Amino acid sequence: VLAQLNGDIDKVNAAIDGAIAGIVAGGLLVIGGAFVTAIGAVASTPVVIGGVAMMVAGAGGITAGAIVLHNSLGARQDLYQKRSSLNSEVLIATQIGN
Amino acid sequence: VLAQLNGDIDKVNAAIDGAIAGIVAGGLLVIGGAFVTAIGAVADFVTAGTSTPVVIGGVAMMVAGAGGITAGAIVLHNSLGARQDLYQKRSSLNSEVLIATQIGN
Amino acid sequence: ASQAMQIQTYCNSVKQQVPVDFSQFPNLKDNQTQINQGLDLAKGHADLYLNTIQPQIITNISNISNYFALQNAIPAVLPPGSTKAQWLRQLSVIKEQATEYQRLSSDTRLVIVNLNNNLITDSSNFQGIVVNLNSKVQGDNGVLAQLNGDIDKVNAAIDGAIAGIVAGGLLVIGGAFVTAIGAVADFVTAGTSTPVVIGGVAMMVAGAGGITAGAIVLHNSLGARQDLYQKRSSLNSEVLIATQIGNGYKGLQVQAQNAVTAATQMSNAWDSLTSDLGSLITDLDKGITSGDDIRQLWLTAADTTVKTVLTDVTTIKAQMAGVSPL
Amino acid sequence: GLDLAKGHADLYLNTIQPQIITNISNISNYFALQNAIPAVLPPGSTKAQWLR
Amino acid sequence: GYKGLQVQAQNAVTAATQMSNAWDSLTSDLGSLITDLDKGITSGDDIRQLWLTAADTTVKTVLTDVTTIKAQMAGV
Amino acid sequence: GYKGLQVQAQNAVTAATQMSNAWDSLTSDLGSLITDLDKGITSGDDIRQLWLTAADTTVKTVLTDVTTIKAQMAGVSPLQVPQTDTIANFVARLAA
Repeated sequence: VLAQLNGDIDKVNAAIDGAIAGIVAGGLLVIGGAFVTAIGAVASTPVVIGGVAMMVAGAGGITAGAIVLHNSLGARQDLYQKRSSLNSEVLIATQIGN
Repeated sequence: VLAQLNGDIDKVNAAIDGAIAGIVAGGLLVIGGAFVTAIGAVADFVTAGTSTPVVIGGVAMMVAGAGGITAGAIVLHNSLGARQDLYQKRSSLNSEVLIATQIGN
Repeated sequence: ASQAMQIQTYCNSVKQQVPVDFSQFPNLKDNQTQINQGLDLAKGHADLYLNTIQPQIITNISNISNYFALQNAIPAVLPPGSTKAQWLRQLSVIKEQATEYQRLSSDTRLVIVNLNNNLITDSSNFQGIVVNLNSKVQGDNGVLAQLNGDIDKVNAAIDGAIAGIVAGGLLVIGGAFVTAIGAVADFVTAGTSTPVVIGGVAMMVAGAGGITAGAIVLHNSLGARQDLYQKRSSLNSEVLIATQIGNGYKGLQVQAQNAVTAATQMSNAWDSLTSDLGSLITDLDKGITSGDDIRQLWLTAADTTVKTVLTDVTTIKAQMAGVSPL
Repeated sequence: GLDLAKGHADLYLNTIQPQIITNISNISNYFALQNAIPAVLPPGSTKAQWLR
Repeated sequence: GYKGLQVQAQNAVTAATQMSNAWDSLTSDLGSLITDLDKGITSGDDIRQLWLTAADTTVKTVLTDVTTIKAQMAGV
Repeated sequence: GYKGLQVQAQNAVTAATQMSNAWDSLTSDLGSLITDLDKGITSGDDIRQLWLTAADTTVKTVLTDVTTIKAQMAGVSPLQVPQTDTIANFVARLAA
């Protein structure tokens, strides 16, 4: 079971990674849209419209990423703890066994 | 207590991993954005003022990216310290719990 | 190696240790206080064994040993010379010698109580010093392992930036050239080679673009990585030095455990002497206050018991023999 | 809890162990007395003083 | 190296102190013996045995320990 | 090689320090014989005998000191063969 869990934990680290990328992608789109907006506020408004579309999307990915992250961290911590429990069980049975 | 500490380590490490991600993606957008900006600025004195949409999107990238590099630094200075606090606190706790069990044994 | 050489060995080892300075390692502020406090205490305990306790035990056994080396027998039948009034005085003397020698033994054992407790506290202090250091070390390896992955991920950014700079120069050298063909063809026949000049400069501007940007990004990516592996080689130092110090204190705790066993074994030897003298005192008492065959029975036993005292005395003397080497 | 444990350990080491070593001393003395009888009671000795 | 050598020096003070004191205990005991003798608490004949028992036991340890120490220091 | 040489030098130093100690004992004990012989000479009868008797004991101690030094200083050291490196091992130590 331990060796299988180790792959499982590896596998799930992709979700945590993916959600971090998401958030930063989000954050980037906001820095960008924020800049494109102040731009349009000079000149005329067609671009300001993109700007907010960009910041809205940005925040979407941050809000979605954040939820995807909470979940994926939780499902991982459940695996860690199951693992550490076995690890401790192998350790005890081995010591007692010897 | 153990799950709370484990959860904060998860958060502090996710915060740092994303800080890095910013620095990485950031630099890409900077470089990316400079290629795009050059292409637009030249296709701007070719097409009289047609392609200002792309010069803008180019500069916007570099700005994003740069903010992504500048942010990922703030966060990597204000996290490295807090991560060593949390691990030391966690190892402390494991040790002390074991000592409690040993006393019982 | 005798029981006293065991304890000496610990004493000479502990006395030579040096207070640790962890001032370059804020994570270890507390491990420093605990160590230097533990050590100062152990140093006092070690001095007192060498200055006081060992001398007292040895002195005490010397007195006891001198007396019973002479009085190595109990006259259990009235001896050819004496009368009965002065037989019963001879015996009453010895009874009182051994009553006095009994309390001294008991008071030697109570000193050994203090010594056992002193070694045990030291052994304990060192157990805890080792445990806390291991905590800290285990903490740090958690971090080191995260710092590692963290460094690998930044090496991406640096590789990217280098890739960007090299693609930059290539775009410039190649762009320059295409611009030169385009530009020289328009000069000979204006108009004909317009998308070439245009593409040439696109590439040229883009290139110096990537070069300038790439180098910025590289300067930051190197800075960021350098902070990371200097934080990393501080932990490696912190681990190494917590480990050396720690393995020193594992050693000191084993030297002190050994001494505990030795001092316990002294406790045991003195307990027997005390108890064997008890029997002597009993045998002489009943001996004195009894009649005929009865008197003799007790006094024979007392004699048998004196040989046992002598046994016990050689035991302690073996225990306190010697001057441990370096 | 620990302090009360070390209290129990201390009672063993400083009250019971010495009582056990004392018991052994008492074995030594008891056999000193047992082996002393033939010494005090030569061959032509009576049941009465064997009993005494 | 510097710290360890101040610690080594400190040890040398503590042991010098204990040795100075040992000489003191000797000179004082020898003085009491002199007083006592001078006021008839004991006789040279008393002293004579106490000094004879000493040499065969307690002094033979000091004298033993001397050639043991000279040995250690000489590597023999 | 220079590691092995510094070890040999550190043993040499220990042996030379231990020489120093034994010569210091001979020195100090002879100071004691001198002290006894003097006080004995300039003294008379029972006190003479006292000093002189110690002097005797000391002279016994002095021979100890001498037999100890003589022990440090006897012997001719045998040849030491350091097994050194061959070609097949050196060519092999490059390949790794």
